[PDB]
Amino acid sequence: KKLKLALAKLAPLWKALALKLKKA
Repeated sequence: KKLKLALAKLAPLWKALALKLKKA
């Protein structure tokens, strides 16, 4: 919990790269 979910909060990096991963 207090090391990963507290890192970048919503982890924007894993949301931006997930955009393409969600497509192709």
